[PDB]
Amino acid sequence: MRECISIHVGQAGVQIGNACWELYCLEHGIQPDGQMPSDKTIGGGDDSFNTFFSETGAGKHVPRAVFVDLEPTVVDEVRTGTYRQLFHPEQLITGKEDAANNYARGHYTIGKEIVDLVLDRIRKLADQCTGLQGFLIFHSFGGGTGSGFASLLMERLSVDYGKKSKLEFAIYPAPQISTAVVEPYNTILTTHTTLEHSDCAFMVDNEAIYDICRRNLDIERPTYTNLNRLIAQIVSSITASLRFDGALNVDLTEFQTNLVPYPRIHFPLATYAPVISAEKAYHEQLSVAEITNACFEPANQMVKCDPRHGKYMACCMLYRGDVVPKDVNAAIATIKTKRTIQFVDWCPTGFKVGINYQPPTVVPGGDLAKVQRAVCMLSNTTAIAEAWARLDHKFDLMYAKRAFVHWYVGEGMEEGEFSEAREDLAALEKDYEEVGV
Amino acid sequence: MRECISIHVGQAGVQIGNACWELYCLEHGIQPDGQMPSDKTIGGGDDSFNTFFSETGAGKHVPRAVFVDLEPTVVDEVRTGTYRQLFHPEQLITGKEDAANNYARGHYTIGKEIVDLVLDRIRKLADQCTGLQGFLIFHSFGGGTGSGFASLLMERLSVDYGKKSKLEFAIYPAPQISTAVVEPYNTILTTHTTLEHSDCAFMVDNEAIYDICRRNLDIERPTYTNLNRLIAQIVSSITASLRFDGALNVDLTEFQTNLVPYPRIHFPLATYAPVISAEKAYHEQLSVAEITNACFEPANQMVKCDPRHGKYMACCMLYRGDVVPKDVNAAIATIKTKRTIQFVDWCPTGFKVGINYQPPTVVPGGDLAKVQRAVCMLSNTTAIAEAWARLDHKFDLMYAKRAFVHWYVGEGMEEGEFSEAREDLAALEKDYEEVGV
Amino acid sequence: MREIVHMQAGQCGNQIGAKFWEVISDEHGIDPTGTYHGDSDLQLERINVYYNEATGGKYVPRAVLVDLEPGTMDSVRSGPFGQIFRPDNFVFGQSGAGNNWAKGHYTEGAELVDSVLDVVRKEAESCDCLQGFQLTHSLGGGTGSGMGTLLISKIREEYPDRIMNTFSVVPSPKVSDTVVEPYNATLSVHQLVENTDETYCIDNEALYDICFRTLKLTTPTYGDLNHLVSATMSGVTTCLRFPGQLNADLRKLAVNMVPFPRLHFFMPGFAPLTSRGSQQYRALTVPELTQQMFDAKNMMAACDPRHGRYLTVAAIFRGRMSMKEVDEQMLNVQNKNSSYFVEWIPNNVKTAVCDIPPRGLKMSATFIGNSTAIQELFKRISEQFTAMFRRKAFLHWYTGEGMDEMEFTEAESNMNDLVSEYQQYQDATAE
Amino acid sequence: MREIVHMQAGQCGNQIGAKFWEVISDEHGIDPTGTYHGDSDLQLERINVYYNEATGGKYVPRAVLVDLEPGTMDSVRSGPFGQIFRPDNFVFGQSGAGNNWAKGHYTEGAELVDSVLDVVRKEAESCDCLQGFQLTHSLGGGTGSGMGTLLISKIREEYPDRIMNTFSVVPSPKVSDTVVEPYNATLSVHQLVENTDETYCIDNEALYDICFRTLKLTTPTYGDLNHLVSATMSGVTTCLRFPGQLNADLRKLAVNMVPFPRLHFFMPGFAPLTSRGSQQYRALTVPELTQQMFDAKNMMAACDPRHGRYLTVAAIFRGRMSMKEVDEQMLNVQNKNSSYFVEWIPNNVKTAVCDIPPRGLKMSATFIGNSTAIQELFKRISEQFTAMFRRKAFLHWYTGEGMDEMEFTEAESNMNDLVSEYQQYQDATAE
Amino acid sequence: KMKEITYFNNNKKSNSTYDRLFHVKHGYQNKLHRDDREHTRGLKVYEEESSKAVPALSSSAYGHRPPLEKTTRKHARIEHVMKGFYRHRGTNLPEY
Amino acid sequence: EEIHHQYQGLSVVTDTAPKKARKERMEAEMKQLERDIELLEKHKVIYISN
Amino acid sequence: ALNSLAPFATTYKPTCGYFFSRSTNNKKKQMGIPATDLV
Ligand SMILES: Nc1nc2c(ncn2[C@@H]2O[C@H](COP(=O)(O)OP(=O)(O)OP(=O)(O)O)[C@@H](O)[C@H]2O)c(=O)[nH]1
Ligand SMILES: Nc1nc2c(ncn2[C@@H]2O[C@H](COP(=O)(O)OP(=O)(O)OP(=O)(O)O)[C@@H](O)[C@H]2O)c(=O)[nH]1
Ligand SMILES: Nc1nc2c(ncn2[C@@H]2O[C@H](COP(=O)(O)OP(=O)(O)O)[C@@H](O)[C@H]2O)c(=O)[nH]1
Ligand SMILES: Nc1nc2c(ncn2[C@@H]2O[C@H](COP(=O)(O)OP(=O)(O)O)[C@@H](O)[C@H]2O)c(=O)[nH]1
Ligand SMILES: [Mg+2]
Ligand SMILES: [Mg+2]
Repeated sequence: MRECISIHVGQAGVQIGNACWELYCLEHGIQPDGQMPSDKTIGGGDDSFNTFFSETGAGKHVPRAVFVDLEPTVVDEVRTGTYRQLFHPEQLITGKEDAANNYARGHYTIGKEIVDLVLDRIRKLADQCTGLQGFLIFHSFGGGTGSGFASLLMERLSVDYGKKSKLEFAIYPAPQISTAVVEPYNTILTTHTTLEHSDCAFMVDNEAIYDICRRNLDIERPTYTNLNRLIAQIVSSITASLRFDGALNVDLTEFQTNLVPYPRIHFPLATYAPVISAEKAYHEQLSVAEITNACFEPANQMVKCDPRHGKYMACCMLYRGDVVPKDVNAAIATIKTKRTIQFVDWCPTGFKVGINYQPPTVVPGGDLAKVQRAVCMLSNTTAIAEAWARLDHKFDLMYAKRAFVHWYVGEGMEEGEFSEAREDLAALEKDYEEVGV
Repeated sequence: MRECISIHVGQAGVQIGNACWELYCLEHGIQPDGQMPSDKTIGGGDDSFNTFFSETGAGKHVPRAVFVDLEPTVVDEVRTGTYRQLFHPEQLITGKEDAANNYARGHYTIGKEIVDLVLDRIRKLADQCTGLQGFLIFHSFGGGTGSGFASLLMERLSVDYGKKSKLEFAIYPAPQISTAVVEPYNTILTTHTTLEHSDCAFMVDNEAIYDICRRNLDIERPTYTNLNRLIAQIVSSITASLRFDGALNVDLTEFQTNLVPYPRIHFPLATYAPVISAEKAYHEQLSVAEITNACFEPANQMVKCDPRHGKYMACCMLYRGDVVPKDVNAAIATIKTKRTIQFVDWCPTGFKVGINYQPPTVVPGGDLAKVQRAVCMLSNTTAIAEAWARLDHKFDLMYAKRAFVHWYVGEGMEEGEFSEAREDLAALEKDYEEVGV
Repeated sequence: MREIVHMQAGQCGNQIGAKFWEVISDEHGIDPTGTYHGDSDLQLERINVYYNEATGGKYVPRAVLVDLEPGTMDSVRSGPFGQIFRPDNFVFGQSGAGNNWAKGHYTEGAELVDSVLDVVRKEAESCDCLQGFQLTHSLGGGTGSGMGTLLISKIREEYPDRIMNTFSVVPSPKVSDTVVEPYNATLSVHQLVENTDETYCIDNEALYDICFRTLKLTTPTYGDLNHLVSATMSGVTTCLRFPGQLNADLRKLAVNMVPFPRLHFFMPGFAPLTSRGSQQYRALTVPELTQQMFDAKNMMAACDPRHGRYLTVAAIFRGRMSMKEVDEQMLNVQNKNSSYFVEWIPNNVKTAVCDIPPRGLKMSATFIGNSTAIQELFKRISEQFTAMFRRKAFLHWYTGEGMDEMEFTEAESNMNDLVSEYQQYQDATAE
Repeated sequence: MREIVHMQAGQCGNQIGAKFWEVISDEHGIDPTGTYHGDSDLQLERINVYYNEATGGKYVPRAVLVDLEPGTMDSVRSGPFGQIFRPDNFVFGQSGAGNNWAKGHYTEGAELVDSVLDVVRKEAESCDCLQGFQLTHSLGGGTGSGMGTLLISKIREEYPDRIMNTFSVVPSPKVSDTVVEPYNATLSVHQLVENTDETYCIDNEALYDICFRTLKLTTPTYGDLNHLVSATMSGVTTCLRFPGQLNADLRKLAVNMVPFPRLHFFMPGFAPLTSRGSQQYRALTVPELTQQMFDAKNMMAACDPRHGRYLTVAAIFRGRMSMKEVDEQMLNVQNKNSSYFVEWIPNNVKTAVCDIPPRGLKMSATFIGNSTAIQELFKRISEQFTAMFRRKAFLHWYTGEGMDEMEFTEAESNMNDLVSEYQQYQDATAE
Repeated sequence: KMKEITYFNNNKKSNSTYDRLFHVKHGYQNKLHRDDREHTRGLKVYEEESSKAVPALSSSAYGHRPPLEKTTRKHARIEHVMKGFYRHRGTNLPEY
Repeated sequence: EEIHHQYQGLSVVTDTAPKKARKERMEAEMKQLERDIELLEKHKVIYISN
Repeated sequence: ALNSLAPFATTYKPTCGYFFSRSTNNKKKQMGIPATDLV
């Protein structure tokens, strides 16, 4: 009944969803061909998967994701690989020619001649839905399909569906490391659109996940596979309260009305704990107090910023496993009485806890250990202004010599959009300063 | 016992009937030699085959088909094909030469030599029926036997029988894809005569159903065979109420008293759209509500004119198969709440539902996946004036130089027919405009 | 049951018809003796269209061999598939008169016209429906031009309802190849225009260009040229002979192609023509067939279609193919070369798919098109005609066989009127 | 699906393209005959990027070999892997331009260009995506330079929205290898820097250097040089053909490596390169690949990059690897040699990882770089051009065959404008 | 021989030019949009990349391993109100 | 296949008399072979008379 | 078959080109039929 539409835009979004649907199928028991090994005899009502999958007739569950991309490649091995049958053949919408790291090309060209088909697929999915409440736009801020077309689809979904919780999961460029050279341009241009259309946009870079894999996980060779599996674990811990019962169940409405103080500060940070490996998991007493401490550690943040320089407004604990609310109260009391973890003055009550009974599900061939306790700590801090200042400095370095502007200009997007996006993020930074003081 | 007699005139009509009688024999369990096996009968004296096949008593059944073409070909393919012993040799009538894309040859010179013979065969096959539902004419407006001789047959049938239902199925020329150059002349000459004699003209063009086969049935190199099977499925779903029972049944007067507001507004459009292939039907739950609102989009109407540019006037929705009479009304209520389509103000109630119990029958050799639900929606709509405007523009644009006129002139027809057909189509367009406003 | 009577007159017409009765004999399974040595049953349904049955299973062609001389009659009789013709349908004289339209039309060519007309009459009453007559001749000769158009006029007078077409080997723009060719061509088209309604203009250096820049073929010869002509012979009547998805006979591709009566000069073509070397390197698909059609490097008339606009176009396909692919290809080429088409008629292309291909080919094709680019040939012939007629050169061999300058002036006026109306209907705008 | 049409011009183009179509067809599994003796359907999924496959298993390429004299075409057809090419797309002239830009651009090279564009249009409309155009011409010759740049101008004029990549061999700093080479190269680059979206600038001292003292090889023949060119030529378009991790198409590389439109001259690099004796002493890992990339010796354009700064760098890794390896190595290069990088561009390195390495390599590395050190090539060529033009060197051919002195003047104008743009964007600071 | 990816194919039959050209097949399949572009559906990698012990694609690593856990069925949101209070057929009202 | 492989390796133009004759001899030989094995492949029995 | 179309053979008497051999006799053959003679 509690539907939720997942929309994977760009190569990063498609690969994140490729990990995510593997995790969802392993969690809910649906085999890669779409056929549950059991049927309606056992399992009782068997309505846990209805957030993502939809059983069709004989018993084949088809998910509620749209894999849309302008280049053919990655969605073709999605269509060809292990999950070829599980996805609907017209859900996996391909493009004709890649946007190729260009917001202008993703928003003023061939993105138009894919958007009607993807919108009609979205309407078909939502009319199949019977109580749809939220969207799961997974994409990247690197540029191209994941920025321009994702912004276009966000604008059209906002003007079509009206009020709807549109959760966004964005891949942010790290401070020292990024791939393309037009990532600053693409981030400023996509933030100008997603500032007023998204609702609780979660932000993740690659460097922090690499550091967590090297420190906690003992992975000397981390890669995009481990990155996307960790992000899949994050989103599974976010949406687990919809599908499994617990002491306190948290859905998207009370998620976003607790994590959004003002209708511009909607960029929280996601930290998972523990992200331990099995060897270090053997030598430990993994429990509520120390996983809250690991959540509030500055070394386990999944955005490359220092939360100790932050001014924490409101955070939600998402407990997953056999977690005792008394232990929750004790851990939150210790975190609140710690003094380096600084809260803002106008929100003393900034600890929204929600406990789910279902323990986390490990992926075979994975890296995370089996744990009886997990927290998806989601915090609306003020340390993201460091990221905004960094990317604004990168945009200024790009924009001083007007390098890489002629591609956008000859495509058709003008100088006014660059100026509007820069002044929009300047106003956003002054909004963080005004709310932080 | 509720017999209806089918006259297939022209090459398009003969090929369409060649698919239609294949589908009819498969539905009623009739082998191509003409006999029903003893283990493929309903038993207890079933009567759900006499609407299309009589019974010359030996165990053999012969159809009520009046296959007629002025050329020796295609009917010879019917005579030498696998459906050879099914038809009587006198039911398959051939002439000296084809009318060869000429309304004048089809209506005045060649057809006069064979019109008495085909009228005699129609008289015999009508007298053999205890009760006649009406006539099912199958032809093409492209030109030749299917245009001029079809008009001559309709004039003679209106003279002889009168007041009987005469459904015609006309292969209309598409706007951009077409075969002959005198197709506008042939359509303009036919629609002057079929206006005063028919009472329901189901018109289909080739480009729209090419798009249907490419998009929904994922055959992006289809052929006239596949078009004929889909048109056969449409006519089987419309005649499935003189046979196998169920809920509300709609017969030859039932879907005509509620489809024409005014007498010369008998030009509706058909849409059969659970057209889902085998690999795409397994990954979908084919439900009544979604097929119901799928049979309302411009991408699924099989006439190249969008229904948005025009107000709806009447809709007769013919379900088929396992359909509960609740979710039909629920889906129609949702469509009434939809603001995309627009009904006319003088028709508040504008939906007529027929429902059967027989599931659709699959032909071995077509894609046409096994579905338990079907809709054969027929809408009388003011958006059909776009095709009239297009072909009138083509007609005047060709007639400015008086090209291809001497072929009609030197055969038994004069230019006053061209002028009066121009005036009649101008009056028809004006009447559609006045009824729509 | 439609019916064609073949009439080969002149040297060129005799050789072309010999290769045509060669190329359709093995298509219908006929051996040189006359029996049916074949496999498919589809060749004995409309075999009556070209061959009538005879004593003891023998099929003989419904063809009339017409000449003022022996020679290539000896050649046709001696060559392979030559002892298949009935030895009575062999009307030939003994003068050796040639390259004189006067001697072929108002002289001894009018002596044998009664005999050949009685032969053709017996051929025609040997039929039951008689769709039409198909004549092969050369524009620019004596026997095939004069006697040919005389027979055209007599057949048009005696059966003024049936479809009758000529395959009209036209004179050559490059070089001359016969000195009195403009006179012969002028006087022949002056009779062809009012009588015929389907003239397939076939030119010689166009065929040389096809055989050399398309099939390599360093030794081209008249065998290859006549096989090129015979391919587009068979491609027009393949719909009559064999079943198809959308049939179209000669009357249909006449009415679909003639907007006004003096607008019936077509430009035939064939596809797929490929070399021996570039055969494994080529994919035999419908878009390749369509682009090889509408490329100007396939026309059998030496006039170039880029300087004019096509009036109407036919693409008779043979083989098993996809209807949507075929008519989508014609839509694509029309919308691409929309400037190379007249805009005062919409959808000026015609499809006719036959379900039987020729031997050894998956698919084949036949492009025949009424275009306004054919006026360049008539302008050249009229200019050569008035260049010779302004100084009365070679005119006494025509006036000594019973003519006058009034006929030459009438023919020149007809040429100028036909060229002027081609100009009018190529520059006539929509509105 | 992103087809790119491949083109060879001149003897340099013909030989480089012949070895390229050896290498990439060995990568995709095509035998000498043309069929598929491959290993996986991964090589077949995107095999139509380079090959217009026929019916069955024929896999001929979309390569146009063009020249003014047949020559090297007969050499290619006689050579190994030469029968794969289609006999239709061997258009050529008859005389031979040689090393005359006027003979390649205005004289009989300029009458072949109609047929050349005819073949280019045929191969372009026998597609559905048409990503771009590869040309492997010679910069500093005749038919390589003049006809190549004329073809680039025509193709950019008639399809002005496509990726245009030309590879080109650079005029040599040492030796000469051609006496009129500065004139030819200046006239080629004058028409080159308006239309080509990317030029790759391969150089014939670096090819000898990195096989003489990096690959040892004693006498290093010429096939090894052509193989070494074709290695990075294949490695650039790995994202268009093989799947894997984070990709970079041709347009992605163009938008990542071109900050301003007249800055699109890059330098190539292939960096698995171990000597034959010391192959087993090296540990082939991404840090070793990155060390071999960011090294002054390995660049195949001369232009010792310690004499300037890289504007942009792109690196295409090919193999089963980690992303943290490649991304951390690029971080290390940037943060270490930030002094030799452009300071006003943070993150001036694009990375692209495919997981299909070529034959004989577990791992592979392809370098490409827009540097502010490639102006030494253009500075030397402008200096040599001014040295010859002051004393009026070989010029009467050009002037009496159809050039003017003014054309040489705007050629030198674009020369010194381009080197001024490189110097001005090198010496500028961040603020 | 061993090459970068193993795939011990049995020489994948022969493709002789005479049989490829002059054995004419009138057997086009309508599932494609053009006859030449044949290798857009008949792609066979989905079982050989699973027969890999370690696969040749980074993207084909998501679900290569067999499942390990029992999915922990005990905590599931079993619907009892709006799926248990509604019973499909039968007004109570006995009819015997 | 052997004569086809030899014929495919000819020059781009055959302008001399031996080149023109060597093209045509191989073309005639290969098409005579084509007729021979077309007659062989079209049939299944093949009896030999004397 | 002697008149193939796809590998284009239009088989005639061995004249011209390579196969000219001062043979394949070019003397005309006897017609047999005398003439058309009503006189
Ligand atoms: N976490 C994670 N990030 C990825 C992955 N793949 C790509 N990315 C991110 O994507 C960025 C590059 O931009 P893309 O997302 O590939 O661009 P796109 O959305 O595909 O649009 P185009 O550039 O037009 O192809 C890199 O900086 C990566 O951080 C992945 O598998 N996991
Ligand atoms: N859907 C469909 N349409 C056909 C078929 N056959 C012919 N047509 C249509 O018919 C038009 C051509 O006119 P025909 O029907 O062939 O001619 P005719 O009505 O038989 O009259 P004649 O000229 O004497 O042959 C084309 O434009 C087609 O749209 C068919 O098998 N299926
Ligand atoms: N294609 C072809 N054309 C021929 C042949 N013989 C003659 N011609 C053409 O016929 C024209 C001369 O006409 P001709 O045969 O002398 O007419 P006739 O004197 O009435 O028989 C020339 O332009 C030739 O091109 C032949 O065998 N094949
Ligand atoms: N790789 C390669 N380079 C060549 C070849 N021939 C010439 N070059 C280079 O191209 C330049 C001269 O090219 P040139 O031979 O005049 O090309 P052309 O215009 O086709 O004749 C010289 O600087 C050479 O370094 C070749 O066969 N292979
Ligand atoms: Mg991408
Ligand atoms: Mg017909």
